[PDB]
Amino acid sequence: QPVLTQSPSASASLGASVKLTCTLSSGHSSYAIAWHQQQPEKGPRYLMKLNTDGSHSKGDGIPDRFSGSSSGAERYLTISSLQSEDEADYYCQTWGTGILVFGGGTKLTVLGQPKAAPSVTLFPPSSEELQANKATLVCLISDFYPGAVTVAWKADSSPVKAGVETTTPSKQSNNKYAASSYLSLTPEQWKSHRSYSCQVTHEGSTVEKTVAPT
Amino acid sequence: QVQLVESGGGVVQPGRSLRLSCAASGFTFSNYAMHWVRQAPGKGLEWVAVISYDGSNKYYADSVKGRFTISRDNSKNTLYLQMNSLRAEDTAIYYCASGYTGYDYFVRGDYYGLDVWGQGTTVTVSSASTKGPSVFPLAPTAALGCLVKDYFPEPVTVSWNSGALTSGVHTFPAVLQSSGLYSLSSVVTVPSSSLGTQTYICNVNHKPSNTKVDKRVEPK
Amino acid sequence: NLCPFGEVFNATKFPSVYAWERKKISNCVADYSVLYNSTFFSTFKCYGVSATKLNDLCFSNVYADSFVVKGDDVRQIAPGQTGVIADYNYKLPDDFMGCVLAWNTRNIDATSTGNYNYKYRYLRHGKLRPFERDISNVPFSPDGKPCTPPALNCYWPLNDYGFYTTTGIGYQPYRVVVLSFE
Ligand SMILES: *[C@@H]1O[C@H](CO)[C@@H](O[C@@H]2O[C@H](CO)[C@@H](O)[C@H](O)[C@H]2NC(C)=O)[C@H](O)[C@H]1NC(C)=O
Repeated sequence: QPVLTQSPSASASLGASVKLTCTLSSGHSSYAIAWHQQQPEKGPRYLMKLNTDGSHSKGDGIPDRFSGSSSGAERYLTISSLQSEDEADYYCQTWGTGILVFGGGTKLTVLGQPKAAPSVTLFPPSSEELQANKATLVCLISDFYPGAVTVAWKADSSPVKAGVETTTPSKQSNNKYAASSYLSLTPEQWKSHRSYSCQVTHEGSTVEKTVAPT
Repeated sequence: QVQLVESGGGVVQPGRSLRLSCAASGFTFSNYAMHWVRQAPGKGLEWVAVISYDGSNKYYADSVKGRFTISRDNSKNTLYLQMNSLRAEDTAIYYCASGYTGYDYFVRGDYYGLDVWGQGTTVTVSSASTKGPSVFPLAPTAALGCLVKDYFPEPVTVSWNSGALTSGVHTFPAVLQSSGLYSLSSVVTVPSSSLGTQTYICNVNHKPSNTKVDKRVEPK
Repeated sequence: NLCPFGEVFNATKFPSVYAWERKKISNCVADYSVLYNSTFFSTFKCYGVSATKLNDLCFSNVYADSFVVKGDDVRQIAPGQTGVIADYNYKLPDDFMGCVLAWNTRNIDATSTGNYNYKYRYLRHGKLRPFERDISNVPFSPDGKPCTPPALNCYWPLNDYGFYTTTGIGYQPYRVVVLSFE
């Protein structure tokens, strides 16, 4: 069955334009495809079907800033005069025998607001939680743009991989992003170390917060 | 103006069954092909099954063949997905979809169009029991909040000061731990000098277990 | 008694979409081989029938409807669509049962200089009922009052498509045949 290759991410500034690309596996070089849009927190929406000859059939209600073109084994979605609402996942989809095939999708981020470095507040485990024989560290990240961050924990100075969970970013009621990370420990593990680090890497630059038992 | 509305989603234990439904209005349902598509939490779209206008042709994604079964009642304009022997990898949002029935020269047969999407229904497959959360204070412009720990299943709602407090509130998404239990946090940033004069109480509500918890957050 | 399916897709002359023509096809044996042995149909959509199991359908009558529209207008030849073509020229019913075929005909319906022979109705008072046909050419006025263009609220209701050999794929001419099954 055919396979569709989309680049995992792309971005351009608001008002700019992009050309999302989907490539068919070589054996199905001439297959037609369809484009689907998934905006954040929403269901998918059908954009257009795109043939091997460059011809498209749009759904109803699709703006003219979206056009389809075609070349070799490649298929292109083009969006002009990018708007805030065009930030979304774009899935190309094709047909096999009876069955249908999606690609991985492309997250298109439309930079439409000034850059923003993150706020990092790290909470030691509540005393009420220690009496319950548990210990959790809650590292909250807020007020950044764009929402892409990497989190690394450290016990003293040695990185920790076990007992870590992390949310994927999400926009706040003031159109900025936020994400939380958690590190589970046993009460002994909490007591038997001098410090713990929450290390947040946001576009090369890095914020560091550290707490200690006392 | 066409609409597809799914039902029948929820929580079941692995190896059990579940029937999804899809209500179709606004077009001659018995003439269009019908799909099921699913999205695992934070995964891409994955096509599941398709059924032809009369129900005489059905195709299945490899990962569901033998367990799932697509069907339709044209008299009721309803599409069905019977899921059997459910696995934790079947946890996802399930959409139905419709399309035309076209002839493709590169396949030399039918292809089934997918040009209208439904709203979705959520299916959670877990070996976890219903369980209310533990609520611990994240004691402290300053930030303070609530750690909503180890509940199942979703969702939990968090208001602050019985809803009277909303500016600066941000409730995070849940996290699913290797224990199989969920956790989330709700935080609020407050004026620093309000800590001696105002009271901050987060209201945690978990209907799946009749748990309602009011937790007051004071400074350390 | 061979069906004239060949002649319909064959025809040298096709009508404008507002004056679309219908051929009744009945009491004959059907040969749908023209649909599969001529791999240019960029549009081959069916409703309530299967494009490939098509001659296993025992019809009393088939109706073949022929017309020309530009590419970006082909999407309106489908049930439940809206737009100027679907609402004032050619309207499928919601339970349309048959197929819709369309193919690019630039090499015969476009020119270097412009082909303005094909027209569509862009103004009308009511929407068309399914399979309805309006070949009038009375000047349109919002008030229903007789007028004469150019004048107070007055336009001729048909507009020319302008087909050039050298424009975007969605502005090139497409021949459309609609197959309706009883
Ligand atoms: C396409 O049109 C051609 C004519 O342009 C048709 O050919 C004639 O068809 C009639 C009746 O079927 C015969 O009496 C003639 O012998 C045919 N030949 C010629 C050269 O005119 C043709 O039948 C049409 N399409 C198909 C698929 O048959």
